[PDB]
Amino acid sequence: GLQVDYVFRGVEHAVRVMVSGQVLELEVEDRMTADQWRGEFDAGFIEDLTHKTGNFKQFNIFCHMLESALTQSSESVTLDLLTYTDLESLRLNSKRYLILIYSVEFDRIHYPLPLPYQ
Amino acid sequence: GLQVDYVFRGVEHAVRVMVSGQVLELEVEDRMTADQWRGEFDAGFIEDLTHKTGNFKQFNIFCHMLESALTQSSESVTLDLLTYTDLESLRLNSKRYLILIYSVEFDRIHYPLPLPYQ
Repeated sequence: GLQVDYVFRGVEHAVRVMVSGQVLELEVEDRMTADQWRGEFDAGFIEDLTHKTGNFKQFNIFCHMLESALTQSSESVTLDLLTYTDLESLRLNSKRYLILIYSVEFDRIHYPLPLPYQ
Repeated sequence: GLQVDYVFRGVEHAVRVMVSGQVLELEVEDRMTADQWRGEFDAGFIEDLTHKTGNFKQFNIFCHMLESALTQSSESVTLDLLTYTDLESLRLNSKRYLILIYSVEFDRIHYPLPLPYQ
């Protein structure tokens, strides 16, 4: 597995990704408050997601983009973490949405991954 | 209108593009033989085309990418001109297919524009 510290809106978070076969496991944790948001996504779900943005990606390609954003080893992919306030403005209430932002010359695509609160 | 000389497989061609409202006009000409291939595409057709590749583009964005490839002012878009031999291998007989090749970090997309022989 891969585990990195990543800063979302000033707050360092612990992020864990697990890719095993055709399923993607993701965990975001605020260590100070012990808050955790976790999501499980299979290849079918991911491809439905990327297709809906009009910028399709294979599941294995999406997972690599996700890792490249996390390790900050790629210039076109980045991460953000949105609350429920950010989404209803864009369109419990403890859910978070990890956004994979794909920025290239003629595209800016947002791939949203919903992470229920734990 | 825009008119540039562009080399396809070693042969310099004359290319003319005309964007007027929501229709795209394209002409490729071999001056030595006076051969011309011309295509007319409306915004609806272009968007059906880009959507089918899984990498959607708005009509006005597609036209700009097309011009950037022609003037060679962009690092992600390039052109090629395919005959009917190249396509049946990939899958009258005088038709040509202008391919807009979109190359970014996690995508390589081919947008094919069919140009009937004149």
